[PDB]
Amino acid sequence: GLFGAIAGFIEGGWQGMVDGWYGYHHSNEQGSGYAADKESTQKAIDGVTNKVNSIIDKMNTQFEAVGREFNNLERRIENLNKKMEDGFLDVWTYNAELLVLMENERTLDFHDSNVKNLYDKVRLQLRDNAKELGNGCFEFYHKCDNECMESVRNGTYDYPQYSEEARLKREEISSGR
Amino acid sequence: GLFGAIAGFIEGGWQGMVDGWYGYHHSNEQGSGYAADKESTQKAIDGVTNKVNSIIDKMNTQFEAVGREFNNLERRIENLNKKMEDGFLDVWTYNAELLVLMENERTLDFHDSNVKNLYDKVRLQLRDNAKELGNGCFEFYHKCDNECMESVRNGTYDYPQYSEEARLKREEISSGR
Amino acid sequence: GLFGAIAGFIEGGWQGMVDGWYGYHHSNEQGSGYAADKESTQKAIDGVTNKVNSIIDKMNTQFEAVGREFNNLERRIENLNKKMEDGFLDVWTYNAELLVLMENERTLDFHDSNVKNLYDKVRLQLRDNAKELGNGCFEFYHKCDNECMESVRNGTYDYPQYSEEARLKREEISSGR
Amino acid sequence: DPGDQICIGYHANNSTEQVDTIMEKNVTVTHAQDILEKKHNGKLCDLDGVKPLILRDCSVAGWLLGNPMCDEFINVPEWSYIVEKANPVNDLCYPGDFNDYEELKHLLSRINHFEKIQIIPKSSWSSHEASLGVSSACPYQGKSSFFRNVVWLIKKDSTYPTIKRSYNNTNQEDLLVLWGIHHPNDAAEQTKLYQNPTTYISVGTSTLNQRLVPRIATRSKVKGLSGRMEFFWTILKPNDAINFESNGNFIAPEYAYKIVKKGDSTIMKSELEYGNCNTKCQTPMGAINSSMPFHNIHPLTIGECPKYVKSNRLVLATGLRNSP
Amino acid sequence: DPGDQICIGYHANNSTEQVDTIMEKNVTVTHAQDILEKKHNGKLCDLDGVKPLILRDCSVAGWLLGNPMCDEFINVPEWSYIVEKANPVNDLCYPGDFNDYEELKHLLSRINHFEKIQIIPKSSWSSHEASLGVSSACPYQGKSSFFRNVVWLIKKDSTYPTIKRSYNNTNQEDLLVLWGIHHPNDAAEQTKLYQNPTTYISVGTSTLNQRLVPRIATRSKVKGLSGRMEFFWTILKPNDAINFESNGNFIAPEYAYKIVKKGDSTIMKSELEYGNCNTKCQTPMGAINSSMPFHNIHPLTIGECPKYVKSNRLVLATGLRNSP
Amino acid sequence: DPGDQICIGYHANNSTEQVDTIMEKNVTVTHAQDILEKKHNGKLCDLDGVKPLILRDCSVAGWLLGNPMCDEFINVPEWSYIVEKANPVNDLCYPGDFNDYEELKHLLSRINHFEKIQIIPKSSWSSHEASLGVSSACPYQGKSSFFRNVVWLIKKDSTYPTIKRSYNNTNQEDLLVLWGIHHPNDAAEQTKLYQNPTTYISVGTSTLNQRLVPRIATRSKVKGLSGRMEFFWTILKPNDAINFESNGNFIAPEYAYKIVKKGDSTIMKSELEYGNCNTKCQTPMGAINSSMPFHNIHPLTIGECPKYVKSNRLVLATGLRNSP
Ligand SMILES: *[C@@H]1O[C@H](CO)[C@@H](O[C@@H]2O[C@H](CO)[C@@H](O[C@@H]3O[C@H](CO)[C@@H](O)[C@H](O)[C@@H]3O)[C@H](O)[C@H]2NC(C)=O)[C@H](O)[C@H]1NC(C)=O
Ligand SMILES: *[C@@H]1O[C@H](CO)[C@@H](O[C@@H]2O[C@H](CO)[C@@H](O[C@@H]3O[C@H](CO)[C@@H](O)[C@H](O)[C@@H]3O)[C@H](O)[C@H]2NC(C)=O)[C@H](O)[C@H]1NC(C)=O
Ligand SMILES: *[C@@H]1O[C@H](CO)[C@@H](O[C@@H]2O[C@H](CO)[C@@H](O[C@@H]3O[C@H](CO)[C@@H](O)[C@H](O)[C@@H]3O)[C@H](O)[C@H]2NC(C)=O)[C@H](O)[C@H]1NC(C)=O
Ligand SMILES: *[C@@H]1O[C@H](CO)[C@@H](O[C@@H]2O[C@H](CO)[C@@H](O)[C@H](O)[C@H]2NC(C)=O)[C@H](O)[C@H]1NC(C)=O
Ligand SMILES: *[C@@H]1O[C@H](CO)[C@@H](O[C@@H]2O[C@H](CO)[C@@H](O)[C@H](O)[C@H]2NC(C)=O)[C@H](O)[C@H]1NC(C)=O
Ligand SMILES: *[C@@H]1O[C@H](CO)[C@@H](O[C@@H]2O[C@H](CO)[C@@H](O)[C@H](O)[C@H]2NC(C)=O)[C@H](O)[C@H]1NC(C)=O
Repeated sequence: GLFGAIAGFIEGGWQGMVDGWYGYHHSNEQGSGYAADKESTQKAIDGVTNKVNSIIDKMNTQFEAVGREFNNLERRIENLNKKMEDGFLDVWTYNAELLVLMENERTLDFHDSNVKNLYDKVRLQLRDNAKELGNGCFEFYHKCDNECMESVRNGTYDYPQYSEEARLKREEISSGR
Repeated sequence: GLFGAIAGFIEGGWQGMVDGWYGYHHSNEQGSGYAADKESTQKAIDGVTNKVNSIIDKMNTQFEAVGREFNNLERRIENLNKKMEDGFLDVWTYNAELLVLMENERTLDFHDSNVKNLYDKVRLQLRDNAKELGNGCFEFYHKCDNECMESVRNGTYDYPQYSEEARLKREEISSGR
Repeated sequence: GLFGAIAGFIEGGWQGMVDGWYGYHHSNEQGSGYAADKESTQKAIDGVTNKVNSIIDKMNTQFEAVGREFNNLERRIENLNKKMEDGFLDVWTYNAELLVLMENERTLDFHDSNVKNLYDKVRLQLRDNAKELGNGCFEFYHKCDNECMESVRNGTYDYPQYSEEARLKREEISSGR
Repeated sequence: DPGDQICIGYHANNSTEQVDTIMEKNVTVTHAQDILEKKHNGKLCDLDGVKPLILRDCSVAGWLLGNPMCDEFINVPEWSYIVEKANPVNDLCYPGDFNDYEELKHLLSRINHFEKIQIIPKSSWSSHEASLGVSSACPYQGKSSFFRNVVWLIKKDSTYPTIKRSYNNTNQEDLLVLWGIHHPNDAAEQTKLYQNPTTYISVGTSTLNQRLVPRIATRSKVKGLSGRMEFFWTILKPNDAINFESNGNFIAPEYAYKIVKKGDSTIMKSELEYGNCNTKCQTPMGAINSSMPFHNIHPLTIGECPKYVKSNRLVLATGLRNSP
Repeated sequence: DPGDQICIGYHANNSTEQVDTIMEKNVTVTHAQDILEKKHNGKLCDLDGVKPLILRDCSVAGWLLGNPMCDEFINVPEWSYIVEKANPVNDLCYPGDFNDYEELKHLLSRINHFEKIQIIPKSSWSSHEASLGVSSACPYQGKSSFFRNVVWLIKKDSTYPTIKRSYNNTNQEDLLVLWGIHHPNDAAEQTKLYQNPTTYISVGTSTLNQRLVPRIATRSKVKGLSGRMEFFWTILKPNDAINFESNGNFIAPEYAYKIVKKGDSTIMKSELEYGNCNTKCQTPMGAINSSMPFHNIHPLTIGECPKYVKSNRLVLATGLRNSP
Repeated sequence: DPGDQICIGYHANNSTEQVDTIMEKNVTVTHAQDILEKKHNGKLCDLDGVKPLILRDCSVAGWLLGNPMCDEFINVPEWSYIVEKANPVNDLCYPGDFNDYEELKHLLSRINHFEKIQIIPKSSWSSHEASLGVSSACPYQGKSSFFRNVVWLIKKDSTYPTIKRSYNNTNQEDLLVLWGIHHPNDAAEQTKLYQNPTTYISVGTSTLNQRLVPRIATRSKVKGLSGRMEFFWTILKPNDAINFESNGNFIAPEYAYKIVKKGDSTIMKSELEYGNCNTKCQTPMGAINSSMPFHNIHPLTIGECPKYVKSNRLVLATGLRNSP
């Protein structure tokens, strides 16, 4: 996809997040698990349901074929008649197919732009208190329990609070020992 | 938005930047103020004016209904005539509404993609001479007055010149005093 | 473009990279040269070729004008006939012109989204084993020959293998000689 | 040693739905939504409440004039839409022409009910022979007969005195009225049937001004006959009167039609017969019962229906891309 | 202590303009652009310079043929477009028909001006009665009268001698000519009025070859009358001649029309009357004065106009999204 | 000191192809693809194998009826499509009228070949004068002549006894048959040419029932003549018989046409003449030889063609944005 997240730096999706489209996998001393991002999954549901209704709704009025019968010396407008009704049947078929196709692309790059936007939400919260691994995961320079994992999830995460324990643990790895 | 800048990592827009769409708010030793980015505001005016004229111009020629009148035994082609002019009126209604709908979304991600792209104009100019806060702001590791802030604006910002003072203040904060 | 790469952080493209759309320009002790990325160049070709065919294919059937003749006192329905066949010629002219215009934009920002995304495949492989120069280039913290450069190209790049020599070279430049 | 970790990822599952895109075909995704209805039930149904008028081997013309072979339709109930086959067998049994017939079929598309009424009593033809007017072109059951709603008058004794008959539509609805002229083969035939050699049929309304004359000619045999019948029609406005005067070759009316419920209807060309069901959507191919916004069964549908398109596939992508 | 800082941001203001998008409705943005004009002035105007021809309670048939009640229109100025009500009262005062009338109206849509000319002087009728041709269906003001541009000839003394009359178009422009035939109620009326019992009307052009005959029939009374008038019309080419011959039942012309300026025009159906204003765009419901590319007033417009669409709203997004 | 480097970049070259986008015009790119075919060869060609039927200064009417000047077309080869000029010179040489001529032209667009056949031999006219039917309007080369496929009969000695003639289509294909009526200038002329003053033409089929009567009037001279010819036509179904009876003013047939190969065809309006080439795609402006999906030559094309659009330019962008 256009934003390089889906089938990109996060290669593969998680079979186990059965309660959302986008989300988290926390991992501390207490254990690990799946937690779905509550708000962005809803933000995508609304954009897609609004889109689906807008496509059906746009084809609200559309050409309606009518039966007309013409006699033997009315051959000309008989034909005029036909090329016309067909004429219109074609225009609206082109419009339906080409619209679905176009908004299929835009549906996918919405999901893609969203994953890449949740990853950069976390990235600018933590900064150097964690190490960016490159596979879409973050490894902390400090100790983070389950109510701390929650502070990153709902956006509460406090940087100055853990920043001292992180910068002293960064200093330990600079030395090598 | 698709690029995560507008209503994203920069939460809120500035009531006080009244002379451009995108811009800066510096804050150094001498004080602070607003200064708008010169090319991207113009890069956007051109993109919007071209689109507005492109939509108006595409619809410049479009079906025009004409009055035709038929008698008591021309019931069929009377009806043929009606459904035809109606048919076309509907196609062009649809072609119009749907073009705006579509280019409105795309209008917004031009504005969004422009903000996020200007933030990375500065991020790859300063690099490690300043600290990325995550709220869309940079805090310098060196001293930067008013003709130095100007060099970041127009792209003149000199890295090797300040990299000495910054790498020494990075050393001061690594120890923790 | 929307993703800020082409005519963005890589100001200018390489006149000399003839065997592809996107690629690399390496520089070690053994020398320098051009190497085109084979999989991203090939995936973009498939995406453009499918688009060119979808466009020609959608205009598969579209209105075909027919000759009809009417006499001196069939003036009325004669006009019905002109305005119909003109009408349809207009619908399809608009549809062709506007589809190209729209899909021209999405073609350029596909190339733009791809360049920036290949730059992030490399940046997330090196991390702190290399310094981001900001001009779209990387300057290594270790010694990397041709069998090492190739491992970044095809995605093989080994971080822990070079990370020791790198963290000692980061520490030496921290000192300032 | 592993330091604590947090990861960002997206949904995946066991879905094999495929969509298409401007650049990629058959992309498998997490969730999809089809909007095209492709299935119908192959039958002709009632429409909500209403059973369609299904002419079997009859035509609209055969019905209205009353072809003997059409008796199944002598007094129909109210309908929802008429179904006529593409090439009906029992049309004008005695060969000729039904004037402005397509335009009439057009009127029928907005009519839901008739009421046959007598406007000139067959017994009333006291000084002519109503009862000889019968042809082998027009056979009941090997019995040769005639159209039922019209009457082929013939000379009585030796003479055919001038007919003057009129009927004043005193109902509050419109009256569809039909009549016709008979064109013989030669002078000999003319004088045998009607005695008077030079003849006419005049017909007046507040809007009609018609004077018909027989057209003697030598013609190919059609159904063994060389003569022809030509039928005509009008809407007789409420409180208006129609007056017939004739002199020979007159096919007079007896029964007429009061247009007595108007509304949506169509004439549906279809080979099918009555399917004993019910829909809210009918097609000349079979009925549809669906919530889909789109179908591709047949462009000419009646009732509350999805919009016709010509595609064999319209599927939306709603969910997200499924793992490579 | 704050170390030096720099931030990047975007514009905001006090604007509550809302646009729409395929995925999101009523999105409030910094700047908007409406492209649909929705207001007009409920009045019928001049079009640039020119005042429209407004037939009031007149029809096009009534004007040209010369209804007594239509005298206001005896010599119209050059117009910009004609306006006719949906069912005008002053049509054919004496009941009958205007032949090929819809097509004639068609020509009018490209004609901006006539110039009435006399082509057969009423005084020239020396051996017939020009002045008995008068009817109670055709009332001037209680004085019973007739159409003005034609003349209903009647027998003089006891007889109606054969008419042979002609006019050669020596003008450089085309000539619209009108005439007609009268259909009596019975042989008696025919012979009272024209003496001759069997009659005809022949009409020749370089292209016309017409021979009409009165069509006696017993009919409904319309406006108290049972007889009918049927009117006909032709274009007489420059330097071509028209020739009438008749024998009874002739409605002769006196005046013709030269098509003298052609151009853009329409016959516009509207109930309205003259609004004493002026525009560059007119609608049967009012004039539009606008810079917008689009309007939603009424699809049948004349003049320099925005393009009709059916929308309630067409608004573009130009600025960026405004803060929550 | 330079530490080792790796850089990411993209293609550029010296292409000056420019494309457009909704927001930006004349954008220079790396690779482009034109999809609009804009050039044709200005000529009228054969279509795959077949040479079009090109009437030069003829009309379809003049051909099928046999205008002497149209003799170039007495026996045509099979065609792919007919080309007719906008205003052919040799139409109906003796002035008059062609019934339903436009509908007949409509049939021709699906006919690729006729076979002229004799259906009533000019020599068979034993008791009338076949050979006097000749006019100064109908010049062979200064020799005044007539249409070739019909025959203008005349009284012989002093009389014109009643014609009764018939032809039975014993072929398997359909038969286009033509005939006509002669409208003289006065009673004097009528009796000079045909003796009988009261005359008629009857024509009977399994489906025709026509009795035409000459229509006397005094008319403009057209090409020195005031009289008129009015022509008529039918399709005679296989195994059907047509019978003419007349009495005067009859323009009889000699040759009829069997419809012998049907298929795609058009009547192409064009001024052009035969261009001696060949294509798979023909336009009244010239032939097209192209692979493009789109052309902008002319909307009326016949044969294997790209789809018409009205664009001046249609170009896709395929490569990437090119360096300043
Ligand atoms: C067919 O029968 C209808 C229905 O009865 C007849 O309509 C009626 O005609 C009489 C004339 O004999 C009208 O009487 C008139 O009444 C009005 C006011 O009521 C007045 O203006 C007149 O002076 C006259 O006395 C009567 O209105 C009318 N009925 C209706 C419902 O309009 C008619 O006579 C018959 N039609 C024909 C063509 O014979
Ligand atoms: C109606 O009257 C007009 C009067 O303008 C007549 O038109 C004229 O017709 C005469 C023939 O009688 C033409 O005279 C001729 O001159 C031409 C050369 O111009 C020559 O070829 C002939 O030998 C003849 O002498 C004359 O051209 C024409 N006038 C104009 C202005 O074109 C005509 O007689 C009447 N039209 C009809 C249809 O009766
Ligand atoms: C024009 O000529 C055609 C072709 O010769 C004629 O058609 C033939 O008509 C005869 C009757 O005269 C038919 O013979 C009959 O056969 C039927 C069944 O086929 C049988 O039921 C009868 O006893 C009768 O003897 C013959 O079938 C028919 N030929 C074809 C090929 O159909 C006909 O006489 C002429 N058509 C017209 C309209 O004048
Ligand atoms: C889309 O998936 C189907 C998988 O079968 C293919 O579509 C077509 O369907 C038949 C059988 O249903 C396949 O055998 C053919 O490949 C297709 N038919 C034709 C006439 O082309 C197809 O393989 C897939 N499309 C793409 C572009 O991969
Ligand atoms: C979009 O905003 C409008 C403005 O209120 C809403 O449309 C309707 O507006 C009328 C008054 O114009 C109100 O009475 C209603 O609130 C609306 N009617 C209906 C039937 O909804 C509309 O609610 C807004 N749309 C969305 C999706 O928020
Ligand atoms: C688009 O590019 C072409 C490049 O020339 C321009 O198109 C026009 O054609 C002539 C010569 O081909 C140019 O010199 C003119 O500038 C153009 N004519 C007109 C009437 O504008 C044009 O410059 C470019 N389009 C725009 C809008 O600048």
